[PDB]
Parts: sequence; C-alpha cells; structure tokens
Amino acid sequence: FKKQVIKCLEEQIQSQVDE
Amino acid sequence: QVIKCLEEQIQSQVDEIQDLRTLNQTWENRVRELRDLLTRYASRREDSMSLGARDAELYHLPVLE
Repeated sequence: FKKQVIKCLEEQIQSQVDE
Repeated sequence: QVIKCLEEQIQSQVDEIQDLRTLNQTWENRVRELRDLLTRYASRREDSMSLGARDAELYHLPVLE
C-alpha cells in the first residue's frame, strides 16, 4: 500500500522533472 | 522519516512544476505580443512605395537609402 503510493510519487516527480 | 522526505520531494517537484508553468505562461504572453506586433507590421509592409515622384527622387538620393 505505502510502497505503491511511494512509487507513484517517485514516478510523478520524475515526470515533473522531465516536464 | 522516509515518508516525510518523499512528501517533501513531491511538494518541491510540484512547486517546480508551478514555477515552470508560470514561466511558460509569461513566455507565451511575450510570444503573443511579438506575434501581434509582427502581424501589425505586416499590414504596414503590404502598402509599399509611397509616391510616384519619389521614384525620380531615388536617382537623386543616396543608393543605400
């Protein structure tokens, strides 16, 4: 549960950096 | 600890995204203004060569002009 949220946050952060 | 750090990183990323969006909006506004000025300049450019006499004058005035 917590891990999935963390993974989503990390993916979002990477996407944000690319953006 | 780890959760707080991840949340802080996400918040920082969101802030960076917001800053980028604001910069993009400013750039877009500047681009729109430049495009509008260029478009207006085009209308003036379409009308060309003011007077008939000036053609005779062209001989008289300097070549660079």
